[PDB]
Amino acid sequence: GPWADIMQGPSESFVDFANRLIKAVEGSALPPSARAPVIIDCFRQKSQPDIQQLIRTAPSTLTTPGEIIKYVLDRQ
Repeated sequence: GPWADIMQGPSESFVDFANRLIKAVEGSALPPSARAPVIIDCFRQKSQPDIQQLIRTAPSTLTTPGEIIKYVLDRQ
């Protein structure tokens, strides 16, 4: 899938990567209920190492892409 190769550049902001990623997922053939967990997983696995390490500190109660986005942005 198109979204599957998207990775955050070492010079790219997290929110720019998130926006690209989400656009690719929304435009893909994934069914609607698969989008959010795919997005979350890509945030966790495909962001820059420092961001991956920040995301993994988030409480398990943060479950939506929007919650992770704000978690990351609010800590920059």
